[PDB]
Amino acid sequence: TDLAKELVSGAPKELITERVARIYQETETWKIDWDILNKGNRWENDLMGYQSSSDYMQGTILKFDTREGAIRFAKGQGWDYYIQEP
Amino acid sequence: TNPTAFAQTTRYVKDSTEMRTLVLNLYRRYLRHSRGFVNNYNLDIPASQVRTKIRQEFERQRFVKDLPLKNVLYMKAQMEFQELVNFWKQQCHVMQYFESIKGDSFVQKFLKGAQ
Amino acid sequence: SGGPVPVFKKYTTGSKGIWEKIRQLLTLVPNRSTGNPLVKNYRVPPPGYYDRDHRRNYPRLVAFDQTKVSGLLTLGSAQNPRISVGEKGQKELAVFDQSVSLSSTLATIDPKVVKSELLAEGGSPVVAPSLNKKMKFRLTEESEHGMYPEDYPIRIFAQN
Amino acid sequence: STKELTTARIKDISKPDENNLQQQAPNRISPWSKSQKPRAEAQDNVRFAVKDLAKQPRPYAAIDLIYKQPIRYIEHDNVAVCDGNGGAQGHPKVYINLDQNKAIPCGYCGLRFAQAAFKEDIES
Amino acid sequence: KSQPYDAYDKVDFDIAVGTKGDCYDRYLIRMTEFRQSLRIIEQCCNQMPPGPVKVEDFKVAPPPRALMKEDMEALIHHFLLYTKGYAVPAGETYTAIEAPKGEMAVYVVSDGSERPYRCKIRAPGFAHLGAFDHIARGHFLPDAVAIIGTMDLVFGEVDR
Amino acid sequence: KDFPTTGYTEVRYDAEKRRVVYEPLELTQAWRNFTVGSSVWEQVGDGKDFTPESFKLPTPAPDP
Amino acid sequence: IPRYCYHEKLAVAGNCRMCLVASCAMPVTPKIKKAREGVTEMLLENHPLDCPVCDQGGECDLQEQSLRYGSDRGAVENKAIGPLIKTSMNRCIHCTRCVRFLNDVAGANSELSANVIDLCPVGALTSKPYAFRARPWEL
Amino acid sequence: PTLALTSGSIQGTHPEGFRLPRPKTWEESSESALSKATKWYLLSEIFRGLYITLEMYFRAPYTIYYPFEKGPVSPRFRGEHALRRYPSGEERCIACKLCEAVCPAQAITIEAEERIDGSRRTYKYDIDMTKCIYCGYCQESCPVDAIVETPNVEYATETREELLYNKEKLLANGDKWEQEIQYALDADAPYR
Amino acid sequence: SSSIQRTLRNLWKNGFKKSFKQLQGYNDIKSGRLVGTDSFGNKFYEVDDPVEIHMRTRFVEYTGFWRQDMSEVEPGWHYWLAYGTDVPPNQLKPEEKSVRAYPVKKHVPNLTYTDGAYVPYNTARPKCATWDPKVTERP
Amino acid sequence: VISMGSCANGGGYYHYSYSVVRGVDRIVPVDIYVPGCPPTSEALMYGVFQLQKKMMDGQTHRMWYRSY
Ligand SMILES: CCCCCCCCCCCC(=O)OC[C@H](COP(=O)(O)OCC[N+](C)(C)C)OC(=O)CCCCCCCCCCC
Ligand code: SF4
Ligand code: SF4
Ligand code: SF4
Ligand code: SF4
Ligand code: SF4
Ligand code: FES
Ligand SMILES: [K+]
Ligand SMILES: [Zn+2]
Repeated sequence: TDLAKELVSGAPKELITERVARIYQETETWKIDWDILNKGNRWENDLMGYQSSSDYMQGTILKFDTREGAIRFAKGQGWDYYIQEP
Repeated sequence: TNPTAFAQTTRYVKDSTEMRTLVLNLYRRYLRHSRGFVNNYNLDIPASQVRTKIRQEFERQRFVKDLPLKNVLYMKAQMEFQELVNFWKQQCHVMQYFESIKGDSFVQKFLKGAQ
Repeated sequence: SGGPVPVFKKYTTGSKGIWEKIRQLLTLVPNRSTGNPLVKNYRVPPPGYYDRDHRRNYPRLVAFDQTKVSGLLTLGSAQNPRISVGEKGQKELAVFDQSVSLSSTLATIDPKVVKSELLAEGGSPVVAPSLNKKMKFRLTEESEHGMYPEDYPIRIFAQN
Repeated sequence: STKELTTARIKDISKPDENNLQQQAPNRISPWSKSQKPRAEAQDNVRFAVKDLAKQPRPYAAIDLIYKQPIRYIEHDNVAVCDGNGGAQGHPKVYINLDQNKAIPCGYCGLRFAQAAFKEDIES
Repeated sequence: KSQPYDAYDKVDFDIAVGTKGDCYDRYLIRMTEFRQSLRIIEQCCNQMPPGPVKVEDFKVAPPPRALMKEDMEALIHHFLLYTKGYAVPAGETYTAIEAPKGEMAVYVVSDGSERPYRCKIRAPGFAHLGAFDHIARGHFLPDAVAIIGTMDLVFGEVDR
Repeated sequence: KDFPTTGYTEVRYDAEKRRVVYEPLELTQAWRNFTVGSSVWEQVGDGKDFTPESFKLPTPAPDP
Repeated sequence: IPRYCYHEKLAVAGNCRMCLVASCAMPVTPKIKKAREGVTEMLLENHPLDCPVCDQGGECDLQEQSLRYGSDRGAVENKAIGPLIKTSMNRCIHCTRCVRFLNDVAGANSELSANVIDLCPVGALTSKPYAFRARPWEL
Repeated sequence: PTLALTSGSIQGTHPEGFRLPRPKTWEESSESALSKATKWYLLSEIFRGLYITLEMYFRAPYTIYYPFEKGPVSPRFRGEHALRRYPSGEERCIACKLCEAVCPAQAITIEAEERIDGSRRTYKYDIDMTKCIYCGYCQESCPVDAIVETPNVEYATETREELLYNKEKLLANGDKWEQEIQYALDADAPYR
Repeated sequence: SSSIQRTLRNLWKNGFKKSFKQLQGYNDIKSGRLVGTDSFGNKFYEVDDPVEIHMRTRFVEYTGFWRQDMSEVEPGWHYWLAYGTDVPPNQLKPEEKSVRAYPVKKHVPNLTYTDGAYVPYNTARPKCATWDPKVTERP
Repeated sequence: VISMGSCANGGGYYHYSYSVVRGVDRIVPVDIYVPGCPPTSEALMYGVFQLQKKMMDGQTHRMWYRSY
């Protein structure tokens, strides 16, 4: 429960120290996504107009079957999170 | 079949005293093979600096309390040791390991867009 | 069977006239084709609802814990009932609405019931059921399979 | 003038010279969409410093070609049927209402259909 | 033979079995399979039936283009197939085939959505290479070349 | 499930260092999430039961 | 339970017939499955083949309920109601959701008249500034 | 009554004669000592293998002289991409973004809006040819046959930038290869 | 197909001038019936020789003498050379011939390694326009 | 160096993978890029013929005479 599983996960420290996650029920499952970077979320590629990014969590969306599972998992990874109340 | 050189069988230690001894034994093995790491990987630093780097990594996990985290940390530390001694890591990876390392003020980050 | 076939019955380019006689004279196995495809025959024409809604009638995933498995040995099954009737019937089934250990159930029950449902064929152990009961094999001989003779260290198995 | 080269307009105001490499297309001078980057601004880059502009791909503008096709006219009907003039190799078939007194283009091809009884007004 | 699939039950072929379990035995077996496949190829060419090649269901398979451009329901299914895919009922499976390298299997987990929740690919060469140390011990360096080649190791399959 | 599909680092050859080095990930074109078109409805129903009758629980008989 | 003409914020209608068990108006199986298929074909009988060029493509209720509760096998002029709503009445499924909002809630040219784009389940009424620019799975 | 009484099975039964017979001894051979030594010392089977190889020396080789000759191609072949036009010169693509969603490699980028004349047309259509897997899903998903793959394969480039096809490049290919595209579509029409 | 009788037979048909060109690029002296010539100038031939093997019945003569580029072959004859069709693009039916609404220029080969190589670029405008500053006097 | 196929050119099918280099030209200089998944044998031969054409335009010794 209180184990610092982030110590043996292998993920970088910024998920714990800098990035903030959101727990929300969008309409039957609970999801976890990450708030965008203030800078570096997107920037237009000068060559072909592609959308560049340095956010490696931009496409990651965890799914959970209960509200309890989403909160328990986020705590187990030491994530900074806020719950978006439905 | 036979295991590779310097391979240890995985075991879940249930005694903090026994875990502490296993950590100290492994820490000695890192120090003893430090001169070997400089030889195989052709590092540009003395073995004395390598031993200092080893101690820092062991000092990071000095105050880990939970036993289950100790076993996973110990198991991963053994795998890394078997990787270094057997020369499985390529020399570029070990050179970059020693390449690792004052934060700017609010205004300084504000000017350049911050993080 | 796939016995030898004459070279002229294969869609390759062979020899003609005096050169075919020479080819038959100097070939160890003269009925072997050259492998070059025939130009005039090969590739001459160049290439240039609910009744049937079986997906939505998929089988439902049903699990069997020790609780329900105990109910089958005690109360029987819907195909081979051994249960009471009326309010007595519902009293016995509601016993298996909570945790009921099967090892405890196996302790106090007639072996005549265990050997009829748990085991099979009068106490015989249940054997791992086969994925295809038609899988049979038989050894054959070179006059049948046409492969290497017996002195080679392999054998050929047919359908049987 | 740099205005007919960097602005989107319904019709070109001058004659398109197909040897002018600053035009958006060999047959059209100005861009045909509001978000389309002008071809003059695109070629003013570091990557075009020592390149031959004449050999770069310059397809003809479809907006100029589609409107040179004559308006189709239907006799004794109020609905125009179009399927790309190719059948299985055209576009999905659609029905075009002709109640209004104007030429209504096809949703896929762009061919503008009209009623023959409305011919004179549309030609005006 | 063990778990037949896709008209392998409607053809005839034989399996070669070795007796000494070395590189020469497997070479003979792979040469027999050469001739057994050619035996199946001839049968399929002589037994190919008429009819649809894909399932008659536009919620899984694309409709014909001629029907897509005239039928509204075909155009909807074509639009939905290529923009959302098709949902697969929740569950899991372990399906194996007789791949030329050996037993290739996939462990797919479905979450009821149009994407697979998990897809574990069981590679026959992955298991063969995991027995190389047991097999190659004692042999010389040129023999390791033979043992590698007799396993039929394609490392895209092994690593994937 | 929490590991991002592109990872965190990428390699390149550094001319000054004369070797291949790891660097934090940057993508010229970020991965596009078309998965958001998940159906607002459920496609498959509740299914059809195929449990053997030999394994279904018996039902009590009606009153005499 | 499929529907086209049911929405609890508006009055009750029975001009879509997709809620048969009309359960929307009625207070409190293979026939029902067949009934849903039969009703679905009627809407698609006259519907134009516009899904590629239609803004409701990935978010169309007619598409999703044709897939879910229908079989896989099977000309009205436009109007102008302002520069905000693009009208293609060929695609209308005649569900009267626009009438209920425009007369009961809106009270109408209105400050809320653009909400009819949300209520129209098909591409009959779509946002004009948004036209042709994006697909719902891109967003 | 099955073999379950002895924990047996139908699959467990080996066929008749499964057990290998007794291995032979030195006296139980069919060839004399001199017969086996003559095949051994004089390399009987080795000389036969040489003769089989020498037969191939007198057969027609398979080699074709590329680029003066080309291997066979089919109307289904997947090659260089190209956007297509109607005979009137209007683009077939209605910027419907079907091919973008299907594309397994996400190699297609589309930006669309309303044309000045009012048509649903794209102003940005890029295919990253270094990311595409030449899989044909875009061609199969197009409802107006706008995006196709031509039988071309010979478009290797010095720089990786030249493999970033934009709309102007793709439309130029469609004009260049329209006749060859017509061959493939007409031949492969019945099967699509 | 590898005999000297075939080579001498083809050498006599082509003549020294044509065969020496084949002795420089083709590596093989070959003869055939002229089938057509594309807009770039390549000459396309078909071989009636019974000893020619399967995939060698069609071949091209390039315009150059020292270098031959496959991209110089016009798209009409690129398909025919690869045995895609048995109808050369100079024998097409009126219906089967493509109809173009734009002028058709001479065939241009691959332009890599030259100044004419294709330069990619973004065809879209910047997604936001900055405010053009205007100054007004302060009252 | 010849870069063949979408994987070596830019990553291809595995462009968004955690364990794939997005183009071999991040590690070594590349002289020609052959497209396809996979490029056909003729597509590779055409790429080789392009490299041989560029090799025949080399002017290394006249570079010493006229540029150095
Ligand atoms: C003249 C100088 C050049 C050749 C010298 C050596 C030749 C072989 C001698 C040993 C033969 C032997 O031992 O014969 C044993 C075998 C056959 O016997 P079997 O298996 O019992 O036959 C079974 C029963 N039959 C008899 C009914 C068939 O014959 C061979 O395989 C002969 C192969 C020769 C064909 C290739 C000729 C050209 C070779 C290349 C030359 C440069
Ligand atoms: S309203 Fe729906 S069914 Fe009708 S054309 Fe638009 S997307 Fe297709
Ligand atoms: S226009 Fe739209 S909202 Fe109005 S009746 Fe038709 S489908 Fe319903
Ligand atoms: S062929 Fe496949 S990978 Fe290539 S652009 Fe088309 S859909 Fe994408
Ligand atoms: S599928 Fe065809 S019409 Fe749709 S966006 Fe792609 S090329 Fe254009
Ligand atoms: S064929 Fe395609 S997937 Fe395979 S290595 Fe080449 S580019 Fe990569
Ligand atoms: S929802 Fe009840 S009839 Fe329309
Ligand atoms: K709508
Ligand atoms: Zn049309």
